[PDB]
Amino acid sequence: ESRIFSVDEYVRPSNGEPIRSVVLETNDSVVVVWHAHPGQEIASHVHPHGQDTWTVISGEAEYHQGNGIVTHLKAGDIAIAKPGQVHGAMNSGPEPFIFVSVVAPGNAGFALAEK
Amino acid sequence: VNMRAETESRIFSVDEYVRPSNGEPIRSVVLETNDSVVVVWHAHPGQEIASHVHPHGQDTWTVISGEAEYHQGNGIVTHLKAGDIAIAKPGQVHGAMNSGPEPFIFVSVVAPGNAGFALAEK
Repeated sequence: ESRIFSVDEYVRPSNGEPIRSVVLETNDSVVVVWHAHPGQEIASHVHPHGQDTWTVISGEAEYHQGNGIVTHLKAGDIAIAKPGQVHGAMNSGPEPFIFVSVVAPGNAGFALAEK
Repeated sequence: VNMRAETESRIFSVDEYVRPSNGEPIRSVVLETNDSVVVVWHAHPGQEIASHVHPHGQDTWTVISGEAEYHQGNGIVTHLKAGDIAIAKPGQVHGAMNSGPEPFIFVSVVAPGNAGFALAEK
């Protein structure tokens, strides 16, 4: 029914590894809300056959691009991983790091990877 | 400051792609690939994103700033605010009007990247 989803309703804060909170999954995209507490890492991974587009809602973090590459993200940034590109994050900031991930296509596979 | 080859040029600041206009909102493209087209949209109060349908694509909006009336087709309107996600699946009419006061700014991800559209109110 609903076509609108509020991020604050969908964040799933975790003591352990951040929770992959799925808003809506379809054949065309997987839409997920991620939340990292200060000091929490979003484990690096790759979609061998899809794109992952992050839109940052709040906070500031380190974006892990693979091969030790670290770039800084803040609220209002878009971070894109094309097929095969490693992506992850470390919330090195004092506020929560919250973003929306749109993976396309909706069946893009997944592997863990190294920051 | 830092600059990388296009492959590893992967962070885009919404503010750098915002294109305010006093006429029809501007489709400011961040990146177009086979897998998605990523666009930054901006509407002033009272401005509209025309209602349309992608027969074979999903359009996922993430709202950065402001509030809007999200049109779902047929005069059906729901309320969008900053931090909300709006999703049109294939064959779902979607459009918006900035109901104010702030600029209404969102990131649209259309998938697949080549999904066509048609203007439609229902």
